[PDB]
Amino acid sequence: EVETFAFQAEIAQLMSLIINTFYSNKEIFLRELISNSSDALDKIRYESLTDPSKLDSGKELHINLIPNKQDRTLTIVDTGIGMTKADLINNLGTIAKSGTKAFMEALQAGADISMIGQFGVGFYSAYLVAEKVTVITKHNDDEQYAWESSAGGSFTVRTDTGEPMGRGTKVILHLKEDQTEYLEERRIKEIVKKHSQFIGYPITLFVEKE
Ligand SMILES: Nc1ncnc2c1ncn2[C@@H]1O[C@H](C(=O)NCCO)[C@@H](O)[C@H]1O
Ligand SMILES: [Mg+2]
Repeated sequence: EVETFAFQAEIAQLMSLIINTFYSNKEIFLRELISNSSDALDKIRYESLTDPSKLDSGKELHINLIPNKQDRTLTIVDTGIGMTKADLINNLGTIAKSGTKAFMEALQAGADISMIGQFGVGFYSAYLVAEKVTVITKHNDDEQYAWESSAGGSFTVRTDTGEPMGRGTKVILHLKEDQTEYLEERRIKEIVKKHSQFIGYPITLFVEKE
């Protein structure tokens, strides 16, 4: 059972800009997704201080980076707080608490796309390198869901079964054909060292089986 939703207009406009603006410094997408994971880990860390049972779904707080050249995917996995179904729909589908409006105004007034994280919309930088993004997520208060969008103004949400996570979020980037550099181990290492070296959780780069 798949539900289809329209992005809020301003989010569709933001996505279109990210997809269509000429901008070569695409590598910042990884910093933005890792920062979102770090925020999610901070949140479950804090909540678990006063309710240790919130870690029954996994004590380890970390980030995994999983390249797969066969599938042309890069996946960013965390064991953070995760998202409920409502969280997915509100947080990824609408302006919500973000600075979407301020960012689009800023770009008209001299800002550039690398500043996207200052405005709380770094997630959408995924579309610098991905033709499709799938978000698998599990919150302690809810079942596992899959959010998906290839932009074009809509996204889908469905329940996700058969491969349960304990808790957290997986952002699966189905890369554009000319963005496969982000599957290369030396490139990923370079970007993590350059932009994410102070993140306060372990970041493990998986090795490919092929
Ligand atoms: N890795 C993640 N884990 C849990 N929640 C996440 C997440 N990445 C993004 N989110 C949620 O979705 C929001 C988000 O990025 N919305 C898109 C920008 O408006 C975050 O503020 C955050 O609430
Ligand atoms: Mg919880």
